[PDB]
Amino acid sequence: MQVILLDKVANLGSLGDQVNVKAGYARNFLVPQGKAVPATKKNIEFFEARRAELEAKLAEVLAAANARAEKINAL
RNA sequence: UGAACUCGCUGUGAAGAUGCAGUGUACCCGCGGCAAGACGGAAAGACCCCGUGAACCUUUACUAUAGCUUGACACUGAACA
Ligand SMILES: [Mg+2]
Ligand SMILES: [Mg+2]
Ligand SMILES: [Mg+2]
Repeated sequence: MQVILLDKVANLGSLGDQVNVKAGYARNFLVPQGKAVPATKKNIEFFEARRAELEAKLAEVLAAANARAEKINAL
């Protein structure tokens, strides 16, 4: 079963990672206890949309934080 | 219970005759008795064989199968050596 991890999970991956796993592990533990979700394409697009929007916020925050770093040495 | 005007003998004859041939005997009709015969009555022989019949029963007959048992996969996962 392909699933996308929610919280970080030992031996698998961190939040957002995509991993294959045995159905029974996903069905009876990881999903009920809120640790992962199926790898539905809407979902993986959801997270690709997430990874990229998060990437933009990290690129632009770095564009804002650099700007203030040029201004610190400016004074 | 085919119809009877329904005797003996010896012989003949699907080969054990009231009914055929030959012959003997016998006037017509009951009643009480007897069971030698009518291969008497009753039951499409149960023995025996036959039918490429039936059934039930047995088994190391054949073919299947419930059940019991084997392993693979599924429900069925994690960590650690
Ligand atoms: Mg007669
Ligand atoms: Mg008789
Ligand atoms: Mg008969």
